Amino acid sequence: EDSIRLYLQEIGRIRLLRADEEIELARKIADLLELERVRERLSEKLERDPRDSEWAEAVQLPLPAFRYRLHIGRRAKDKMVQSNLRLVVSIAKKYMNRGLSFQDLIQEGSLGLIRAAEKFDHEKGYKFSTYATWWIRQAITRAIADQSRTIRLPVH
Amino acid sequence: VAELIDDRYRTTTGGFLKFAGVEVQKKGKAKLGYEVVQGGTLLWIPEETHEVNKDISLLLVEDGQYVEAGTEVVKDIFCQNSGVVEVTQKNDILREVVVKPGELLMVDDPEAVIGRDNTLLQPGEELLGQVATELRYIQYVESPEGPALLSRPVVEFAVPSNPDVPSTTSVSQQTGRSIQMRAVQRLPYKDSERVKSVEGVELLRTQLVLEIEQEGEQEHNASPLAADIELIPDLEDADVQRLQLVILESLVLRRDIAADATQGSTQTSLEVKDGDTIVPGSVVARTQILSKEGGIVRGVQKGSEAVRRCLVLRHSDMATLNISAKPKVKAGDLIVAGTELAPGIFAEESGQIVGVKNYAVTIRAGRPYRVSPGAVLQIEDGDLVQRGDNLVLLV
Repeated sequence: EDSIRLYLQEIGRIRLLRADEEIELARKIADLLELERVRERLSEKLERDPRDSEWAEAVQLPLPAFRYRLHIGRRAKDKMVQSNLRLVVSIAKKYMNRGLSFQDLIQEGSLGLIRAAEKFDHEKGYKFSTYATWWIRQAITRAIADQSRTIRLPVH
Repeated sequence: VAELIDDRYRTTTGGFLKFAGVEVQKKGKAKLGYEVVQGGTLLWIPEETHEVNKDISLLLVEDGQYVEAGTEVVKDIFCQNSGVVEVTQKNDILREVVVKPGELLMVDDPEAVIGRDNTLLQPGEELLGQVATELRYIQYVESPEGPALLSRPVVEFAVPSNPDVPSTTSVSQQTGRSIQMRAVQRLPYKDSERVKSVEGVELLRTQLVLEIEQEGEQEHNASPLAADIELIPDLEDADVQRLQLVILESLVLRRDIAADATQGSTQTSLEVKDGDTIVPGSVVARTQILSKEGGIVRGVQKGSEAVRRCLVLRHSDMATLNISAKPKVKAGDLIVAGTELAPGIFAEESGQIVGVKNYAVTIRAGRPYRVSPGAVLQIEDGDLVQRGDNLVLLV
């Protein structure tokens, strides 16, 4: 019932990757990302959301292949955020003693992880290790400071 | 054991070793662990090496056309290049880019050496008329976009075995115990390897391994254990360290002064002489012992003293007295005070009278502790008990 470990085991059983491997990704992720903000553009202009079909994109696509494209595009991120897992725990754990709660942290990071996980650009080459970890940290701090105190004070 | 320096057979900044002809095996260790047999023979293409995953995104630094042997910055990276440089899109991105040490070259009418290229070409062999200097690795595949041979300078290297060992006598007791020298040289890899950009300095090392051979024991027991050691002897006239490969059995004994009444005490000798095959076959120790008195020592088990039980007697330890009765009485009987014992008369003892003979008894103490049917006992006859030792219990 370690919980921390009960998750830590398992994440183990997902295995780490390398820039090249995480490059196929990057593209795919973007391929999905932008695609949606089509989906939002078409949203915002109209009916509030394409959110019908192949027209759930204004774009053209043989519809089945759309959902597919979507799947691979975002599956990359899913198969990336988790693909990382460790390191974020190496970060979050630093705040497991700072406050909140090892698990509490882990999440937070995760949140970040995401965000980074996609706001992230393999064109500048250098690995996410010098960028993903940024967003993490951020996320975190904004949690033990956003709460873990039972009287929220100006985080500033 | 010992680690040798050499800047020789070391390589400049990475490179291919298109050597010709040393011998050392796969050997388990075509790797580290080298008996580098024979070499005049080890030629290298020390190169620059810059191998990196990222996209195909940044520099057409290039081959087919070389780019700066000199200090460019490729795909947002450098080199203290020496040469003509190769990409590795193989991956829709790539992973790696190698400056190729050396002059670029210059050709066309490619059949010529593209015809006559696949070999690393030779001084004084010309180009197509154009003489050379080292066993010039020419490009096995004349440069692309047409126009250049390739000529990363090549340097070839030797070894046979072991340079001289100075005024030295590897040695042990050596009566099988074979402690002795061996210069373990060394070389990381082969023809078919291109190394990465700094030095592979090691391609001959002499570490030293100083083995301890033979499997005998009296002298040299611990085949995977009878391990070296090293002090600082020969530190006078020839202060220069010898370096002992000495190995050991340096045992102990205990106190040698732990004298005690009951405890068999302690006196003692060595046998040493410093510097002998442990002085041959060598009976070491002693421990000579007191006795809580001087008297007959029975209850003995001929041999060593794995037991802690031996008499040492006297006329009381084996008690004795006067019988005012006659030259009277008999052998060995385990008196309880006042039985028919100076016969006619009676007195104290519990235990072996051995006799009563001027009326000189021999009447020992040995206490009945009359037991019951039923014990869960402890011990024995003759087992000279130890003070308080917990003898027979009865449940």
